[PDB]
Amino acid sequence: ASVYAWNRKRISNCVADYSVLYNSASFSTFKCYGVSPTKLNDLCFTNVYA
Amino acid sequence: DSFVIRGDEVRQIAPGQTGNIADYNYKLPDDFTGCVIAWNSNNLDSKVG
Repeated sequence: ASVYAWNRKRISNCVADYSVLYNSASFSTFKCYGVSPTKLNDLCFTNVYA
Repeated sequence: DSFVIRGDEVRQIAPGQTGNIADYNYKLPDDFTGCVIAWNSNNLDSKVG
């Protein structure tokens, strides 16, 4: 969407590998706050929202 | 130490880094002492094809 109407996807009942993502040539920038990207594969969350 | 890598992967050459170069090719220690020097060599190391 146009950014004033930004999309949200709720994430639940699932797993993922994050480690490939910050290695991927698909992305021009990757950042994190309150978590290290290196640590994401060891963690769990009540929800994520993309 | 010396090697060639793509200019994007130069950010992996630091103490305590991660990603395929830092993980599987060239690991600096977390308490490294020294200098990391890099320069664009597209005019030297690249070849047509």
